[PDB]
Amino acid sequence: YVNGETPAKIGDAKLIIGPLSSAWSPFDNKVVVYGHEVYNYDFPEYGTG
Amino acid sequence: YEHTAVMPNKVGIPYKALVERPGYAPVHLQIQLVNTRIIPSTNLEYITCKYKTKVPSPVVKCCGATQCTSKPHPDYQCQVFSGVYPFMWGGAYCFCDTENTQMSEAYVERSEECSIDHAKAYKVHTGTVQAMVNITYGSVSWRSADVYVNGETPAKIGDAKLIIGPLSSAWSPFDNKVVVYGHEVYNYDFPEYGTGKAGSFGDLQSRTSTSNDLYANTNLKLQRPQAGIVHTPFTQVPSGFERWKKDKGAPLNDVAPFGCSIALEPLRAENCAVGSIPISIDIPDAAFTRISETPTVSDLECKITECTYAFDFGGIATVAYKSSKAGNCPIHSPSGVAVIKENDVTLAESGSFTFHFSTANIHPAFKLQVCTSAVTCKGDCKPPKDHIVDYPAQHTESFTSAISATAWSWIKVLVGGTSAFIVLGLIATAVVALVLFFHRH
Amino acid sequence: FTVTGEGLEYTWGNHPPKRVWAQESGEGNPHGWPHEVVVYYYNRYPLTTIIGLCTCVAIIMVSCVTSVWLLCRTRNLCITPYKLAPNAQVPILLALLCCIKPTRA
Repeated sequence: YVNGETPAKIGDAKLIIGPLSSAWSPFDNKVVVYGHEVYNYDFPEYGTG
Repeated sequence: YEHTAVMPNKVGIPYKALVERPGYAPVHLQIQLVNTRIIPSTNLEYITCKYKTKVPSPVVKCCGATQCTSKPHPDYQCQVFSGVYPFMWGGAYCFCDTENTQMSEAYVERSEECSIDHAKAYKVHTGTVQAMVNITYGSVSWRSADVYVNGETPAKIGDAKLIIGPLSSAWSPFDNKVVVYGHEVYNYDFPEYGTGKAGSFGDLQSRTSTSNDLYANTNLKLQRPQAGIVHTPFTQVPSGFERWKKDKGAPLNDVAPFGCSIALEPLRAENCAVGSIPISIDIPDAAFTRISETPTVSDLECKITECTYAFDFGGIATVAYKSSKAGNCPIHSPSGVAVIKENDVTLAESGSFTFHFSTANIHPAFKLQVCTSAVTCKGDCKPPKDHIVDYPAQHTESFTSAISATAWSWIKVLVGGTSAFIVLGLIATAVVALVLFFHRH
Repeated sequence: FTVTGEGLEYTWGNHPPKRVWAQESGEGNPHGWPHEVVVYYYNRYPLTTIIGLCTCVAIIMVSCVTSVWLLCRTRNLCITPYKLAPNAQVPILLALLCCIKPTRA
C-alpha cells in the first residue's frame, strides 16, 4: 500500500513505501463508464433531460 | 408562473410570499421546511473489538526435543521449555527425568461479541443534501414530499414544481475520519491498518466482520510452567478497545454546532441551520383568478393597539377599510420589520378586521398590502416580562432594532452640534482673512 | 449557564434534551432620563456601549480643542492691528460682538 504507515513483509524483510509526491489523478469529478472505457463527461444530475 | 426568491435555512419558521401575475389577483404562498439532512458518502476501512487469545493443547514428550514451525496466524508464538517433569492425576506423567519438552503455542483470534459491539472506521466525502418541504398556495391545502437540495433536480408536489437551490455554505460537522461505535459518532484518527500501539485503539483491526485475515499485536509472550503442572501461562497488555470505552470524550451529537442532531442509518447530520436556500417554484395557471372578479378596497387606516418585544406573535393592530364588494384577499408585509400571523381576511362593506404580528423593533415602521392596496403602520412596543422561553424567535433582529426615538435624538445632538462647532470655527478663520486683505488695501 | 438569543440545549441523565431561548427583557428604561438610557443599553449591549461612549467622548474632546484652537486664533487677530496703535478708533461692533476685548482709551 502506497502510504507511509502500513508495513509489508516481503519474505523476511519489511518494506514501507512512502506516499506519492504528486496528487495528480487522470479522472474528473464525474465519469461515464460504457463497456470497457471511461469518459470525462458531465451529468444532467437526474432531474433534467 | 415562475416565482424565484431566497429563503433562510430555518426549520420551524415558514416563508410567506405574495406572487404578482399582471392582470390577475395575487396568490398567497407559504413554504416551510420539515427536515434538513446532510448525507456524506462513506467507505468502511476496518472494524475493531476485544480480542480472545485461545491456547491449543501442548505436546509433552517424555524425553526428546521438537521445534515448532512458523504458522500463518496473527501474533503466533512458540517457546520450547526444557526439563519440566510434569505431574498429572495418577502419578507422574513421564519417566525420563530432567529432560522433557512442552510446546505451549498460542495465538490471537476475534471474540464472540465482535458481531454486536465494534467500532467502525469511516472516511467521509461530500455527498447529497436532502430536505422536505411543506407547500400550500391559495385555497389548496398542505402537500409535502421530500426534495433534493441542488439547483437542477425538480420535484412535483400537488400540481406545482419546486426547485430548491443549493446551500450557500459547504459546512459539515464531520471531520475527514470518523468512528461510529454503537449509537453515537466520534471524530477520531486512524492508525491506517498497519500500525497499532497494543493498548490504545488499533491493537486488533479487521477489514470486515466476516473477513478471514486479521491483524493484531498485543505483546503476547509465553511464560515457563512451574512446579510440574501441565498448563500454558502468558502475559500481555490488556485490550485497547476496552480501554477506549472508558477514556473517550463527548460524541459528535453533543459537540456539533448549529444544533445538528446526528442520526445513524445513512449517517446523516439532521437539522442544521447555516446559510440560506434559494427557491424556484412553478404555480399552476389554474390557481390565478382574474383581477376584475376581486374586491377593491379603499380608505385604509391602520392603528396599532398593543405591541411587545416577545419572540412569539407579539402585536395586535386594527385596520379600518371600505370595500366595494365582499370577498377574500390575502395580507402580506414585504419588509423584514414584522411577520404576519394570518394569511387571509374575510371582507365586508365598510367594516374592520384584526391581524396579529411579531416584531423586534421598538417602533415598527412596516406596511402591509391587502387587496393590492397598501397601508402603513406605526406604533410603540414594550419589553416583555418573561426571561426565558422554549421556542425560537419568529423574527430577525436588525442593527437598528434596539435604538429608540430618545436615543436617536441624542445621536443627532451629539453629532450635529459638534460638527457645527467646527464649521463655525472654520468659518471664523474665513472672516478675518477677508478682513486682513481689506486692511492691506 | 449563560443562555443567549441563539439558545442552549442541556441534557440531564436519561431524560431527553431540552432547548431554551433567551428573550430581550432587560432591566432599564429606554424612554427617559440620561441616567436610564445608558443603563438600559448597558444590559442589552454590554460589549458595545462602553466603546461607543468612549468613542463619542473622544470625538467631542478632539472637536472641542480644535475649535478653540481656531477661535482663539481668530481672537488675537482682531486685536493685533488695533492694540498696536492706541490712537486707532475701535468700532463698537468689534468691541463685543465679533471679538471679545472691548474698546478703551
